[PDB]
Amino acid sequence: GATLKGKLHVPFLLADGKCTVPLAPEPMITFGFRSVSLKLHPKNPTYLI
Amino acid sequence: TPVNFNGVKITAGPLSTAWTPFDRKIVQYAGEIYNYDFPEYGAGQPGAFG
Repeated sequence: GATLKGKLHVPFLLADGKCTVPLAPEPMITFGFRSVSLKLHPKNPTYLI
Repeated sequence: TPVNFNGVKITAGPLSTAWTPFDRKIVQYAGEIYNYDFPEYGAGQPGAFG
């Protein structure tokens, strides 16, 4: 028969907040005519965009 | 430099080739030698040897 007897809430949902994220050690930049050569030393796999 | 035994003198003259496997500047680590052009003292850069 019909069995739906009620609803009950689900806790611990995703909520917005602030999370600490690391900074990779600053690039070493060298300049040239219409050229920028930056040396990078990741501590973790890091994106360059 | 000579050497003298029992009357005979032996003299090892200069080698016909002055080749050496080690370059001008090398690195020793863990009992092994490396041909590495390391920076001179005070000029080492971050993220590299020295």
